[PDB]
Amino acid sequence: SEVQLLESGGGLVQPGKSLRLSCAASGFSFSNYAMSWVRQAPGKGLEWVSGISGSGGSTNYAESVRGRFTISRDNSKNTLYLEMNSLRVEDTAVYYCAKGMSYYDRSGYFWAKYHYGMDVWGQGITVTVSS
Amino acid sequence: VLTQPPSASGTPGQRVTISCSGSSSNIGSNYVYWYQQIPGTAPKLLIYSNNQRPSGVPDRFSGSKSGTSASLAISGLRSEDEADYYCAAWDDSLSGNWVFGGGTKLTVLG
Amino acid sequence: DGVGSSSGNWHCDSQWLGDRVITTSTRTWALPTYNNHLYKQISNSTSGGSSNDNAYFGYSTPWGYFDFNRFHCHFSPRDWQRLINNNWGFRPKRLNFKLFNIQVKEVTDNNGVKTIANNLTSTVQVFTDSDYQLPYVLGSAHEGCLPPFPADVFMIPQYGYLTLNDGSQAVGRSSFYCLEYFPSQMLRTGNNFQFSYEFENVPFHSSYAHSQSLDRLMNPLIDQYLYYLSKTINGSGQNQQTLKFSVAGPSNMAVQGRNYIPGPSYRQQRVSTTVTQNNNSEFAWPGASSWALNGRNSLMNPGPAMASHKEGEDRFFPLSGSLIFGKQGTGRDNVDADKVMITNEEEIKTTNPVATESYGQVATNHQSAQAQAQTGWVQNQGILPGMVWQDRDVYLQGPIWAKIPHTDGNFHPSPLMGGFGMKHPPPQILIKNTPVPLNSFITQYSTGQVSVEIEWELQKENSKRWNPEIQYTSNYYKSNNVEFAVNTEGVYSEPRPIGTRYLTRNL
Amino acid sequence: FENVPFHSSYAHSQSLDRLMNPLIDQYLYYLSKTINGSGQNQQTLKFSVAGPSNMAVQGRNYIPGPSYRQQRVSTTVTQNNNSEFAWPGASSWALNGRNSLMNPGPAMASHKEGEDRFFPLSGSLIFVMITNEEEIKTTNPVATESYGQVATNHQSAQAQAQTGWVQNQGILPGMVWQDRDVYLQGPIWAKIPHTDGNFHPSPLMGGFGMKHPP
Amino acid sequence: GVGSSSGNWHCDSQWLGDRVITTSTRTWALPTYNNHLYKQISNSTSGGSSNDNAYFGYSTPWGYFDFNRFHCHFSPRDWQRLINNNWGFRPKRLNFKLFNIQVKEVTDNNGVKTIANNLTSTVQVFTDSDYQLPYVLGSAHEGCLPPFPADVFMIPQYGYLTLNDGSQAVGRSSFYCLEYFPSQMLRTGNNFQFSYEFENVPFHSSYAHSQSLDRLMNPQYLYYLSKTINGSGQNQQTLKFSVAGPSNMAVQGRNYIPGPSYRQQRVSTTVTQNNNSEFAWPGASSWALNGRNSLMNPGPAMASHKEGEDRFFPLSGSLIFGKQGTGRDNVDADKVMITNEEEIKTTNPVATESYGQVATNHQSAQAQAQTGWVQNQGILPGMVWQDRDVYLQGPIWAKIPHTDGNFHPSPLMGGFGMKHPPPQILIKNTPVPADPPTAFNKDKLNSFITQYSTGQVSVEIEWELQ
Repeated sequence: SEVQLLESGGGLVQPGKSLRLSCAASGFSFSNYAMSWVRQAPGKGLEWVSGISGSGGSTNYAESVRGRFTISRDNSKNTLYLEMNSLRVEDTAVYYCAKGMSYYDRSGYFWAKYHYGMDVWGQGITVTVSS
Repeated sequence: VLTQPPSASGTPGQRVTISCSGSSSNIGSNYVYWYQQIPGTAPKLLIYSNNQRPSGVPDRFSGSKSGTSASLAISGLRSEDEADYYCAAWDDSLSGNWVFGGGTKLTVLG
Repeated sequence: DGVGSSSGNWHCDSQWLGDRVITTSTRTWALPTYNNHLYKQISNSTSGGSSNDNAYFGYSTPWGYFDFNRFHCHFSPRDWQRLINNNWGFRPKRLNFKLFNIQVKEVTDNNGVKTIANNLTSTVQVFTDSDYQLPYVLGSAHEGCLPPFPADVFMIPQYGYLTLNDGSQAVGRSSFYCLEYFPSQMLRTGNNFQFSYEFENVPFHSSYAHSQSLDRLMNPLIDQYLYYLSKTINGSGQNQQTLKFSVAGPSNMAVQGRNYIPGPSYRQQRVSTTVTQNNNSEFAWPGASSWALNGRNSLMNPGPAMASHKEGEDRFFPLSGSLIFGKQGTGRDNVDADKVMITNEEEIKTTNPVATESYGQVATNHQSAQAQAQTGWVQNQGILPGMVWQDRDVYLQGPIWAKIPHTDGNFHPSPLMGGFGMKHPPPQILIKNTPVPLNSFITQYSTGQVSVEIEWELQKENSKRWNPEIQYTSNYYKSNNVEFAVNTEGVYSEPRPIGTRYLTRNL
Repeated sequence: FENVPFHSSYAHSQSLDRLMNPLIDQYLYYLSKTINGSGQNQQTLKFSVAGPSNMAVQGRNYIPGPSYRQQRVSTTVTQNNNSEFAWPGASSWALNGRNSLMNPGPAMASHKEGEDRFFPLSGSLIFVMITNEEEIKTTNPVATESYGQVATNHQSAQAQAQTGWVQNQGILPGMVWQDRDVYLQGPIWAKIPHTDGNFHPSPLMGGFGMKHPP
Repeated sequence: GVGSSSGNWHCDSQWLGDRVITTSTRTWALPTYNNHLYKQISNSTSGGSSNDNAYFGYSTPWGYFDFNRFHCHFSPRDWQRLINNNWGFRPKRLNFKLFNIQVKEVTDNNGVKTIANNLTSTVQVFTDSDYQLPYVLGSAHEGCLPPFPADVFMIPQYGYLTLNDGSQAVGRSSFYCLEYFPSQMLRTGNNFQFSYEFENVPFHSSYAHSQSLDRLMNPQYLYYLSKTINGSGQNQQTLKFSVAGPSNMAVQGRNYIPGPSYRQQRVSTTVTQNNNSEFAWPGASSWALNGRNSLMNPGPAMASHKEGEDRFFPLSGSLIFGKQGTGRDNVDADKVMITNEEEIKTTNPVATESYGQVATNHQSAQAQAQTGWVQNQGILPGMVWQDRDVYLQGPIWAKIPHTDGNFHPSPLMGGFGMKHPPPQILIKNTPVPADPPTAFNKDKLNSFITQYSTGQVSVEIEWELQ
């Protein structure tokens, strides 16, 4: 298992409060893959919240999390960051850090169709939003 | 969303098929990925780009897509092949989203 | 010379000595008889003549030609990496073309079964046009070139041209050419053909990216001695107009005087990669930038060299702005995005305006007490004194040279798809099978070897840059294949376009 | 006489946009299809090979010369507008507050193929005998036409792709042009003005430019 | 040696034949910049978070000599002898000298400082003749040799900019260490010199035309269209052709047309005439590069105003010099000097005027002939134009950027475009460390002796006259 993704910043947060999640990537060239965050609610199926391009220029978000969440990455530090604002009880889930399998670069363009497929995941960090 | 049967059942050594129905925007015009997840563990990629599969994945797992529906077939079913299966594809509509299916829990009887 | 004596050897390699590179490429070819040894008129009337913009008139010929215009003909992925990483410039010097190992096979089909035997007395006519008397078809980036991979056997493309037309009709000024009317060289199974060509002096292609931008040339530590108007009014209110000037300095860098300004622009529509961000209508032709000639609209493809997108943007590309290559296996009509390869010309962003942006703003009125100052956007700007610009980049897949058209005058003859403009490019090489017996002939084809050699002159990298440069590298990770190699079925594919611009220079 | 380029006295047997081989495909692709079909949310990107079937989308190495548009005049008077537009509708350049008519101006095609009657207002020399530059159409734009189209905005889900016409177009890298044909009644040489700089000193009424003429 | 002079004082201008050999000499003072240290600089370091003003670059301890301005080598009398008797001029040769180097160390105790000589200390100087460093001498910067010979000038700090995204630096951005260049080291008895050959440039025209482009006629066999209608009424369409002659000189045929134009907004010196709103940046003509907007200052050479109008000047379309003692911010109109380009009007369009009119449609029985204004015009075949005039306070040369192509490389602020201009002359004081500790430490030495140097510079340029 050469590729390795770690998540930190998980915790218990009261509703309305905002917390920040981080993922440390190693074992691959980070800026050449588009990362994404997928959340799994307890006893529920996987749900894709947001993805970011390798350069960081373009980001996508699920409608449920749009405008409250913001995804960013620091290519120099090989980190994927997910900042969540105006949290609610509906957000309690286990958040995963998923790496985009397709590899691309500056010669080409970022294609959301092709580059969001995720070959490897992360252990995930449980996030709880309760009063 | 991508629709999947809640559960699927099989006997060891018997072929089992899991399928997801989708709209034109997702399954119809985009590649479909298959993820196998066992509870308490991060998901694993079984099939990507409709029928392709990653290294380190057994030959029995086969996936295909026709029209707006994609089917994942398992042959030589084993006890270790019992888990939840998630169907995923890119969705062009509603601003562009990666969509996961509802999930299917395959149970190996006997 | 003899039936059982080979007329040439196999030469493929690339020896690099000093400031020059010599590339040698040998292939195997097959030339069928085209049009059953007939010259035949062609026009859209045969295809129905649907559009006025698509109207054409011309002739198809029995002749065939050899084409090595694309860069990958002469360079391996390793030789191209060795070129683009180590050099600021290159350009072709000499050319040598050999044609040998001629074999003429006669196809004998008797009662449905077919047997192929040698015809030892057949000839293959070949000539080159060194006076540039025939139409020059080698500059349109056409298919049918030598294969990238040395073990591929390629089919020779059929030579045909076009002349003046009105609709599908001809006109009194139209020209017709019979290539039989040139002197040619005939070749039996032991004969061979060769010629040498001398490229005319051209400027070195600039395989580098600027490490500075045109608006940032100034020393950021010192204030300019020039002045700029900072305030037109003292404060909000009536009769507050005033003239106040401030020193142009590093705190405000947009107003400082500059000696030079970015190159010309002709805007392209920008298409977003995410399909839901695009307009829900068909705008590929309607929203396209185009130019008109003799009452016919032609798309401005690729057009003037401009930056594809602004820095920090990876999801947008000009509608007709950059060259698009198909991946191998890709279909002729309406293929998906993954099959194609859209090149990026973001290297030239520092000196050129973005293709999808306006050049700037101009005042369209005189400001006065009665009327407020007004500006409007420049969608296209021609050459101005003081402009500088970068030419479009050259690709491993893309074309090498073009023929500068023959006209009273031109400006910056460099071709718009990239490469070296020449008023005397390498001459076309025309080859055909001699008809062997009148409409009834013998089913016949020929094959052999083609070796080509080009001497390239290099411009070395003198840079004093302290930190390490960006280089084209092969990524290291496990995969089912290695890039730029064959797969399990014997198919040699090129996964991505390789630009020439990695090293940097000052502006 | 100082060295001058040979005046061209020939007409092209080809056009700038037809230089291609009609029998062969390009290896370049273009964007053929932006929508799968009719209906809401039918957005897609599809590419096709540029080739003999559709010749206007192919890549090209060169583009036609510059244009400064002249108003069109029909030899049949009834088709012309019933107003006085010789000066009011003239294409002109302004110098030091004075407006000078652009006569003849940049060399362009006097009329499109098949439209013998129409001619540019000030675009032709008139000896009356009105000369027409029909030969230059292959590499030059028509005098009475826009040079082409450019996009005026960024298309998006909210806004459609908008173009706008190019009435005048200066020199661009990659342009080629033909000068104005000399006539038997026309001038021979002209004196190039003495200035810091000039571009293509050839005189606009036809003939040879010279810095030190007779 | 210590007590011997390394050079003499040469200031004069000898006019012989078709050349003017000018020699200037000044006294300079070179401090220590950034404490002998390199520092990344960016807009974030200076704040302001303005996208158009974003920059990323480096500041170096080196100083540099700039003698680009015309006044360094010409006196007001030498400039009068030049412009009255000559049509044109251009530089030919260059001779630079740096001599009489004196190093001064400053010892400090509490609030009283003692300034003494250090004979051992040396100054590092080198020129870049391969043009491998970023070239800042063409940005019309301050720090040039003063116009008056008795003045003593301070040498400005060297700095350069590189690629950026915001205040951040992209991968392509480069870093140059000037210490990685071979240089010469001068003590109190050492001098430095080098010679330079100006590449061939055209003579800068120094005359105003006595004729105008459109009036070149003598007061033709060509005809023009005089009348499109016979008179008032319906169906009056007609075609009439009159002789082009001295009676109407506007419609005659012409071989050449004026140069290109990019319109500047017009600003009146009387404030009541100007609009009562802030239009300095909003109303300004500009050009966009990579999402950043740069003001089009000065831009294409054009006449500042129509003849007979003296109260109007283009907004950005001229060089504005300050009078002696003028402040750095928000100074009134009497504190500055605005240059004018009236002389070039004969061949050039006015900066505040449209280039002309073009046909935007086809006329017909149902459609009138329409025109539209050309607010910017590129080059056309047959254009002629004058470049911008050189001023006694203005720059001399600029470095033509190294690019695939350019047109008419002559710089927009005036002067001679050159691919290999006079080389940059870089100079710094060699850092002299203070006492190091007696126990070894691997960290670089941050403690230095406060130091500066002073000396003489003489530059000699040979000017050719037409």
